[PDB]
Amino acid sequence: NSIQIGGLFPRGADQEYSAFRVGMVQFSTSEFRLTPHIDNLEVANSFAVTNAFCSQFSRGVYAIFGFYDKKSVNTITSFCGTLHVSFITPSFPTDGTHPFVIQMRPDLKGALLSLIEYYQWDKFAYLYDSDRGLSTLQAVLDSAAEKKWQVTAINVGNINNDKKDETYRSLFQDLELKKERRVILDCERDKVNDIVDQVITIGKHVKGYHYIIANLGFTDGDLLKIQFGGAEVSGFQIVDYDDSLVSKFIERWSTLEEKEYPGAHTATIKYTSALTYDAVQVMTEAFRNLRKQRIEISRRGNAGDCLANPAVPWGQGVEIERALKQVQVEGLSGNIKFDQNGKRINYTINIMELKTNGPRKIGYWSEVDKMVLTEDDTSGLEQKT
Amino acid sequence: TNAFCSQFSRGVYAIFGFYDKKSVNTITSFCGTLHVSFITPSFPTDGTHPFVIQMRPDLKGALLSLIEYYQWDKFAYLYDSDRGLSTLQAVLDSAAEKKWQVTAINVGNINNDKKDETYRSLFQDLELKKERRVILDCERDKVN
Amino acid sequence: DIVDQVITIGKHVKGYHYIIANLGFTDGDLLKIQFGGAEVSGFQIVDY
Amino acid sequence: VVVTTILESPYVMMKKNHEMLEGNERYEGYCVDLAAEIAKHCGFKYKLTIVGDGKYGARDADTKIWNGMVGELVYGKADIAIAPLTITLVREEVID
Repeated sequence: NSIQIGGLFPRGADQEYSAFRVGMVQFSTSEFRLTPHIDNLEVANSFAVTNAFCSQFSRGVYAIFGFYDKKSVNTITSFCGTLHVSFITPSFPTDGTHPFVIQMRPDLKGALLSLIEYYQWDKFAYLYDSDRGLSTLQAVLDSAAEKKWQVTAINVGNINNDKKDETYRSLFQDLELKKERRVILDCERDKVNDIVDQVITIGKHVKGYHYIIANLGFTDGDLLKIQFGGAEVSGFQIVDYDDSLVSKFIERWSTLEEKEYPGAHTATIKYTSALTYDAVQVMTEAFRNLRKQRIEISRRGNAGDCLANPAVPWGQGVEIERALKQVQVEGLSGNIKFDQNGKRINYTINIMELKTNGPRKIGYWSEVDKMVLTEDDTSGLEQKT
Repeated sequence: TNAFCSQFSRGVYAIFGFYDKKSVNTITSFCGTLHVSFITPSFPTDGTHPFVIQMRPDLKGALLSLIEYYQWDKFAYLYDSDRGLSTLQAVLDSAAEKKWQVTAINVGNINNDKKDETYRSLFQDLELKKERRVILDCERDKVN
Repeated sequence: DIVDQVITIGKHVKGYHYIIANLGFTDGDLLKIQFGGAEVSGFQIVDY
Repeated sequence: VVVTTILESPYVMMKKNHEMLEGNERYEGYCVDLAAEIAKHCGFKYKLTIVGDGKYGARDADTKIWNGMVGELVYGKADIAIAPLTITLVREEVID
């Protein structure tokens, strides 16, 4: 069956799009076929994000898959809320509840507020990134009032690519004079490797300093350089390599060609590609459940305009989202089930701590049970009293 | 989007309009590529954006100059989200190098129904901490 | 190879002192050890 | 300018008919006539208020709050305290 979908992949993103093909290959069905129409356009310019939304809506697609940014979060969720076309994304979750936009990426606010209380902090910097958003910054500032945390929040994503050395060095000398040992750096994989390399050169990574890479990809960053120094670098990892559904995928990931799927000949996977591969499973399972409980899936694909005065819904699109919310599968990230809003629920984030073996697991955060510290080997084995 | 593309069809020369934190990312992108000038008295853009002209002066410099006059180091900061958060980034970066203990509390997400009970729970949280001096940073309807 | 393993272990904070006892002091990599706070003395035979 | 103080003999005491009077004349004592001799030198009006909890006040260990009369000078419920306030170190760093 000819079912078409839409793509909004950014410029320079390749491992996310290579892991979109692999999910298209494995999760295909002879009963119903997904037809991707992919646009490699800039995700920052909301004019180009608007145009790609209309050209795919002129095709008559039933559900659009793509990424978005702070400069376009309020564009896509406004078009999808009005034109009633569902939207699947691994990008950052919106703060306000938005209908017709499903989010594959788990929210990490309650995990980050659980990890700080686990180490029992009271005074720590927080380097945030504006392009990531200020959503988590609102969480650890509103909860700072209730539990008395002397948070020194410093913007760091405004630092330009030309002059990054003198600004980062003038940054950490400020945290030294306030005696800020504990740092929660929180930014994408671009700005984690540039902060960590300036931590290495300044040498803020001896014993005594503590870090929390507050990304969902903890092994995704460079980790060997920060490892042996003696700085306890905690973090969060959404996909666990010993789940035996994941390690079957890693074998099939590494044994692909580099020239056919760029960025696929790797040992690890980015956390965006893990949710990109999971999202094809959810689009397949919901379209499969759209086929079992059969309805008129076929639509007269002659919308075209996207400037309709007034623009009207189409009521079968609500039936699509009601199937997209009604999904409980297993993937790389874990149990994938949604609420009536669109954020994920009954998911599980692994708290990873960095030891000299490499990444080491100490617990898992969850929604129904806050922070289950796992079975402990009494990590540094104590001398007898 | 439609009203901007509507006036692009009438062939206007300059466009005067307001925006919010939802559509600040829309108009500055549309006016950038379509090369049409835009005039606004709303909150100014954060980074430099082309073709968008602001009639409203920036106050993030004057807020820092007012605080350094009164010699404050321990003040709460009730801010509204819907206006934008560009003032919050200024009084958190300047909270670093001048030894300020800012208690920045968002207030914009409060509903129409239970607004009186949460504000009572809000100012009581500034009585356990005893923050006397409070910067209100919000629109005229959220001031009163 | 020693300096890169000093950088990774982080033996180059303030308190550690080094003397590169070669005649070429600028000849080695020097930007990586510079900002850490380790006083790296040395010897240079040719003066620019 | 509100002169706060605490009710300790002979620094601040009640007079004979304090219901019959109002304001400053409800109180007498050492600091009260000292408060006037500040006012005749510096030139400012004053109104004597008594701190409510009846403590000179020290910093709480956990909440780091000040109670008592130093709790009125730091937190700004009064402008000056002419009273038996013992010069210490923990009170020097918050009020002068």
